[PDB]
Amino acid sequence: GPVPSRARVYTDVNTHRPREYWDYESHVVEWGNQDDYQLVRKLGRGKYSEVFEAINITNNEKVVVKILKPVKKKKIKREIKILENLRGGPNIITLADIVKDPVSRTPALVFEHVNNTDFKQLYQTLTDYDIRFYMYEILKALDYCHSMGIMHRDVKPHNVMIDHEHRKLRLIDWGLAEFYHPGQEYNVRVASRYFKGPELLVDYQMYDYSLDMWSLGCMLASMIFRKEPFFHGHDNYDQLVRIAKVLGTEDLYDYIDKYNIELDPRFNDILGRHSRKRWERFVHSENQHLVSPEALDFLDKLLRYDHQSRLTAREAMEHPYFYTVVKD
Ligand SMILES: COc1ccc(/C=C2\S/C(=N\c3cccc(C)c3)NC2=O)cc1O
Repeated sequence: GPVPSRARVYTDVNTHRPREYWDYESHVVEWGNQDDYQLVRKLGRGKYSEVFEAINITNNEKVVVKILKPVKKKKIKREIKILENLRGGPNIITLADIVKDPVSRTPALVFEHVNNTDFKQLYQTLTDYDIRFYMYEILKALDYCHSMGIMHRDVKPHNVMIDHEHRKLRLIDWGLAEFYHPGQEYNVRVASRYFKGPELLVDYQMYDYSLDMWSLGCMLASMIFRKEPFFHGHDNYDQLVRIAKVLGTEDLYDYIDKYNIELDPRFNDILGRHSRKRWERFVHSENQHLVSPEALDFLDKLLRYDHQSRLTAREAMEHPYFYTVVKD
């Protein structure tokens, strides 16, 4: 069978927390007053929820309300418990309230509001300095949640809310997040296709916080090279082929051989043989102002097949790429 794996950091955080910290199935939800919140505008819909701009009429402040679609009670409790555990942490979206929606007959999560700009428009304008700054802000959120025993598992541009006017960033959508427990096997049907780590694509279930670092590297690659998404697969099999055309097939085989993993035999006709590429190949006259030797080395250290070889969030914050970012 497969060789087991452990996180190289924050391995035992949940073991030594009180059980109530991670035992979300036992969590008792504290409900607020549903009439405190008046819906104003629908912002989006998905398979799991609908999201609205709203007003909190006890302070006349904007909030965001996520009205959950019917899903299993443990997954609702998991997201609620994670949001409560992380509340107040650096750049973590604040859960302000939880109320029972009378129409949906489901919980509605009330969040602080971010006056954000759309990433499809924001990424057109961010400077080299902007990208370094906001990457550092994301890392603060990821090191925090990892240090608190939680992996996000859905890092992608859509889940990073940026108020560019105030240089404010929030990591949102903790609905796929999980508590890390050493030796636990997790569902690989997490993250969006373009941000799925190799561990998910080869069906290796004993993964950890380092999944979020692959996803972050995918975001970084798309920003500095001006190609969004960077690894643009047509499905989950082609996604791994796209990765292998950049990182090469020999190191993919080294990865699965290390963990005594077999590829799906359907890769026999589609994977091919590919050398590992040098990152300079993706530099051109229209992105070179976003690229530096520091950026390429940082990217190279995030995008590793072996989840055990990727930079941790704290290690990433030590990288020379961030030396030019003004510290607070
Ligand atoms: C505009 O400011 C905000 C925008 C979103 C959030 C929090 C969210 S939105 C989410 N999930 C979805 C995202 C897109 C579509 C759908 C249906 C659900 N999960 C969260 O925590 C908080 C904000 O302040």
